[PDB]
Amino acid sequence: VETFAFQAEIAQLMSLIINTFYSNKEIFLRELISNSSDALDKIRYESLTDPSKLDSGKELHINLIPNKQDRTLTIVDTGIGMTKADLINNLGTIAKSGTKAFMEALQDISMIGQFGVGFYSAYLVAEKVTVITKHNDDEQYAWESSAGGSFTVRTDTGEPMGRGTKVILHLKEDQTEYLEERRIKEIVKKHSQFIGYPITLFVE
Amino acid sequence: VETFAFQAEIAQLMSLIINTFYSNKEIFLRELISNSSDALDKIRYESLTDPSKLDSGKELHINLIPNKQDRTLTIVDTGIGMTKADLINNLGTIAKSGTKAFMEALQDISMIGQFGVGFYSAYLVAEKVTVITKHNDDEQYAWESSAGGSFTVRTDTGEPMGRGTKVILHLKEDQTEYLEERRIKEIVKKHSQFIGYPITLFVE
Ligand SMILES: COc1cccc(C(=O)N[C@H]2C[C@H]3CC[C@@H](C2)N3c2ccc(C(=O)NCc3ccccc3)cn2)c1C
Ligand SMILES: COc1cccc(C(=O)N[C@H]2C[C@H]3CC[C@@H](C2)N3c2ccc(C(=O)NCc3ccccc3)cn2)c1C
Repeated sequence: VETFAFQAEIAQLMSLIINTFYSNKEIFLRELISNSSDALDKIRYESLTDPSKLDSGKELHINLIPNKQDRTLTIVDTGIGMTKADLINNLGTIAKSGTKAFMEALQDISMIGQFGVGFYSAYLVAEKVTVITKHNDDEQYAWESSAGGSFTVRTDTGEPMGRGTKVILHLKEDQTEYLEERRIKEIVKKHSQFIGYPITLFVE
Repeated sequence: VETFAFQAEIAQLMSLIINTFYSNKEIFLRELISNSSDALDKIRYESLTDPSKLDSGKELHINLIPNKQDRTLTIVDTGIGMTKADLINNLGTIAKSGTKAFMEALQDISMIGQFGVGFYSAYLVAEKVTVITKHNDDEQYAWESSAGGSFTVRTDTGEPMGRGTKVILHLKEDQTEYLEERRIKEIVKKHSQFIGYPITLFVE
C-alpha cells in the first residue's frame, strides 16, 4: 500500500465539498455516469481499429449496485479503465486549471461537471470512495481516499474485473436515500436518461 | 439591430483564440456538435413531460451544410433553441468562471470544451459567426459577431426554423478545408462518432 499526497488544488476542492453545505447533491450520480460513458466511448473508439482491445470483455455497459447492508452504492463500467500511473498522477484533463476557478465560482455545485472535476462530487455523499480499475495495459488496482489530504494505491488481488472501473461509494449516514430504487431511478431519469450505453440498476 | 459589448472575459477569450496560433483547430466542430447534442437532450427531456413541446417539430437531429461558393459551414440542430434573453445575457453556464481559468490554462485548445465555452472555438476557423435560433417561448432571432469586442441581436426575418439553432461559420480564407466532405467526415468520425442523434452531411 502506497500513500500519496493530493495535488494542492484537489485537496482544497475535496475539503470544500465535504465541509460546505450544498442542496442538490444528487448530481454526483450524473457526474459518475458521465465519466463511465466517456470511458466507454474511449475503449469503443480504440476497438474500431484493433478488435483485440475487447478481448478483456465485449460488453459496454454501466451498472448501478446499491447495497443497503454494506451502505455502499457501486457504479461499474466496462470502459477503458485506468493504469497505475493514471491513479497516481491523475488524468491529464483533471488539473489545477479546471479546479482553481470552479472553487472561486462556488465561493451551484452542479456546474462542477462543466470543469472536468466531476468525480470529486462523490464526496458530497460518501465518506470514503474506492476506485477499483483495470486497463488493458496494466494490472488491476485499488485507489482509495477518505479525504484528509491523501489517497492510497494498491494492487487489487480481489475479484478480477476484466476491464473497466468500479466506484464504490461508502455513503454518509444521512445520505442513504441513494440506496433506494425509486430515488436512483428518478436521478437517472432526470440527469442521465439519454446516455448511449445500457444503465442497469440492480435489485436487492 | 441592437449592438452589445461582450462580457470582458469573453472579449479576452475571443482575442486569445483569434490572435494566437493553434494547430488542432478541427475541435471547433466537436464543440459545436456537442452543443447541438446538449440542446437536443434538453428539448427531448422537456418533451417527455409535455409532448406538445414538439409541436414545433418532432425530428431531433444535427445537419452539417458546407457551401464552398459562400465560404460558409452551417451546423443546424433542432434542439431547444435560445431566447432573446439568452442571446443578450449569455447562457447561465457560460460565465467569467469557466472563462478566466481556461485562458490561464491556455497561456491544448481542445480543453476549451471542458470549461463550458466551447462555442467560441468557432473563432479558430471563422472570421464571422451568425447564430439564428428559435426557442418555443420566443421569436426567431439572429445573433452575430466578427469579434472585436461586440455582437448584434436582431429579430430574424429569414427562413423559419421551427425550433432549434443554425450556426453559420463565415470561414477564414486559410480554413476552407472544413468545407471538404472528406475533412468533415474525418472530424466527425474522430471526435463525434458516438453522439446519440443522427449527424447528416448535406453534400454539395
Ligand atoms: C469511469 O471513469 C472514472 C471512474 C472513476 C474515477 C475517475 C477519475 O476521475 N479518476 C481520477 C480522479 C481520482 C480517482 C482515481 C484517480 C484518477 N484520482 C486521483 C489520482 C491522483 C490524484 C492526485 O492528486 N495525485 C497527486 C498529484 C500531485 C501533484 C499534481 C498532480 C497530481 C487525484 N485524484 C474516472 C474518470
Ligand atoms: C446548440 O447550442 C448552441 C448553438 C449556438 C450557440 C450556442 C451558445 O453557446 N450560445 C451563447 C454564446 C454566444 C453565441 C450566442 C450567444 C449565447 N452568445 C453570447 C451572448 C452574449 C454574450 C455576452 O457577452 N453578453 C454581454 C454580457 C455582459 C456582461 C455579462 C454577461 C454578458 C456572449 N455570448 C449554443 C449553446
